Amino acid sequence: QTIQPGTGYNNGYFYSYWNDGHGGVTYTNGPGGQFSVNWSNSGNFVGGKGWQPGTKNKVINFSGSYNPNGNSYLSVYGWSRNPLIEYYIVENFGTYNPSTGATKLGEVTSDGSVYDIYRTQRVNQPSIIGTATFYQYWSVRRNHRSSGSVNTANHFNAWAQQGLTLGTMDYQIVAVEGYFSSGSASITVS
Repeated sequence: QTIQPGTGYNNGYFYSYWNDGHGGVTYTNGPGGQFSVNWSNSGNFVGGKGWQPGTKNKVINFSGSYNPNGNSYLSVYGWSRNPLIEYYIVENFGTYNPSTGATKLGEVTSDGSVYDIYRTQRVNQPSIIGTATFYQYWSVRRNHRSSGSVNTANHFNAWAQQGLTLGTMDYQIVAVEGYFSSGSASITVS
C-alpha cells in the first residue's frame, strides 16, 4: 500500500513522492485525491497529489489533517520551466516559517487570509531539470489551516505584479514537505 519515491497517476490524480534517502518516511496514496504521510526522524521529503501540468488559474481544494512535529510545510507546491522556478503557497508549517530571513516582496489577500510574498534562491541544487540555480517564490499564509481552497491565480498574479515571473507550468500538487522532523498528515485534493 505504501510506495518508494516516484511519480505517476493514482485514482486520476498526478502524484509525486521524493525523499533524500535518509529514511523515516511512509507515503501512501489513497482513494481519489487522497494521500497520507507518516514520518519519524525523517530526512528531507516532499509528497502529494495534484496535476501534471499545473495551470495558472486553478482553484485547488484540500481537506484533512496535518500534524507536524518539527520542520514541515503544507503547501500548494510546484514548478515552472523557462524560467525554472520552485513555488509554494504555504497553508501551514511546523517549527520553521520558510520565509525566515527572506526579503519580503509584498502581500496578497486570498481565500480568507493575508499572505506575505517572498523570493529566495537555490544555488546548484537538485531540480526537475538537474542541478541548477533557480529562484523559489513563496506566498506564506498568516492564518494557518489544513483545509480550504486556494485560488492560485491570486498568488500567481500578485507574484507577477511584483516581478516574480513564472514560466511554463510543470507539476502542481498539494504537498506535505518535511526537513528532518516527525509527523503525520492525511490530505484529500480536488
